[PDB]
Amino acid sequence: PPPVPLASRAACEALKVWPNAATVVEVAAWRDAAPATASAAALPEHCEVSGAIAKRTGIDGYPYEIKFRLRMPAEWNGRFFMEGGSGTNGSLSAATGSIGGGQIASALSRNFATIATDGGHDNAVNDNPDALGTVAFGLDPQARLDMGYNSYDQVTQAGKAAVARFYGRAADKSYFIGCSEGGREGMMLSQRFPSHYDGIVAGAPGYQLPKAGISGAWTTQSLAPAAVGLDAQGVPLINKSFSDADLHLLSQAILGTCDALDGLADGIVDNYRACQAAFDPATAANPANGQALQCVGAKTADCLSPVQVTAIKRAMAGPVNSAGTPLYNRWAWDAGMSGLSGTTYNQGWRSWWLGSFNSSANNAQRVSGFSARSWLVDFATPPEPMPMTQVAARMMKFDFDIDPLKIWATSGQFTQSSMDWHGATSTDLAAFRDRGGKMILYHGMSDAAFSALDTADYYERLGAAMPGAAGFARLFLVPGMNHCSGGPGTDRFDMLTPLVAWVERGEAPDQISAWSGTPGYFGVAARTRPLCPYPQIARYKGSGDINTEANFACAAPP
Ligand SMILES: [Ca+2]
Repeated sequence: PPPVPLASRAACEALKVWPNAATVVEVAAWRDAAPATASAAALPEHCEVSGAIAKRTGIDGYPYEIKFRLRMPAEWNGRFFMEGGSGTNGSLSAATGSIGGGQIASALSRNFATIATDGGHDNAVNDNPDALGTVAFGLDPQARLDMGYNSYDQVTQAGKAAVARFYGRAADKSYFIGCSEGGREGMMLSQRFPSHYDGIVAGAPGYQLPKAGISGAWTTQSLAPAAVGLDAQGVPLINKSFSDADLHLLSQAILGTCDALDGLADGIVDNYRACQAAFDPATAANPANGQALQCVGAKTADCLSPVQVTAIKRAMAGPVNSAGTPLYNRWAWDAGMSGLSGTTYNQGWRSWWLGSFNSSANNAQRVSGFSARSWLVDFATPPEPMPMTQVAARMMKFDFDIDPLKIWATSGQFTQSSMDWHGATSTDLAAFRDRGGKMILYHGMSDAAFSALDTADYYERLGAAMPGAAGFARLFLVPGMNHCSGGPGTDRFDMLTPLVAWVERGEAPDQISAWSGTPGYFGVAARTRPLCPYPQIARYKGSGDINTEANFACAAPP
């Protein structure tokens, strides 16, 4: 170690004995304290380190490396923090330690040491026009492994080595927070690298991500009979299957059936299990006029066509093969499929399977967007690159007896299947639990990227494999919330404070305070509610402002 003062500009610049011999530091710079902005809390004086691990050339001829950026405050609380990724990764964030939940404060603003990665590929460099753009890292077997698990492992090791050198000691505790692809990363770490992090938050976790494109092919083919018009490739316009007003009508019928099943009519379906048992859009009534939601004759603004009802029922049921065997899971009916704030309709559910209505092209993530592209090049083995203009047609032609098997296959130099390197389905968390690890899962009920019911099923399997699982892992479902944020629900919350309390003081979260980022969905200026540990739900105490968390408690469903 250099004979310089610890936690100083001198110790920072001297960083330019890494666990990986192929670690290259490109930046080691002292940063003055930065003021708060409209979108970020103030950042303390810190050392910023950025670089890359394992620079190489892939079998596709493209360059690959695992980029990292690390920030270590001069005034340090002894804690290490890694933020998770999003989408197909490929970008390197500011690495101030995002905590999600719509929060403005970063972990660095709370004096954590913070680190981020791009996952082993770079969207500016690994952009191959013959392999569907920024998903093209899937052409290289090692880049897939880096994306699945190896990049986060290498970056955790490098960050902890820099921390030990810069501060003269290891972190007292290590924390990981991620949502979406970052939630998958958190679950992966608990299963594959249980000693890396003491506390993990995994929001809307894509722990079976290679199956998402199977669902996407299914919802695309399910909605196609309800489409009106064709795109430039002659493929039905899935975005035209439901107008925004049509989706709002569906959400209002769900509320009519399900809102009060928790005891309180408030625009929120807290009793999601009772809703799934009760709601059927083919039999549900339109609560406003008592007429059936499904049109008895021609289409009006107050009913849904039988073709629409058949289509959305089939999409929500989930994909099956020719024998009727489920290939993913089903989806929960919930009011956050729509939502109206002023004159603005909620787009956060429909953008995934349908796309924007006001378009002459398909733009749903699951039809022609990045999710369909990622399945073809990243999760199917061998990869299936093709023109971008053929993706929607490929989803339309998807064969549920043949194509779903490709996420379990190996081929040539692809020696692991995508479920092998990307899936995180293990319930063997004994090592994580026994060393004191704590995990908070959360998931929005109206998430159209990954099914909240599928996360619930993992949590049930976890409890069955390990009695007393609530002592170290708890799941917080969020009614009305879309993917990681948004929707008619209480989608904003501070996950880091209860995580630290659980890890360091043994205080399990019996509830987590949340508030709505768009309270106009309920016609109010603010709404706060408790998030409740599965299988509990929020229960109104019977009197007082229904928009105040103090008038609610967590309880078993009625
Ligand atoms: Ca309710």
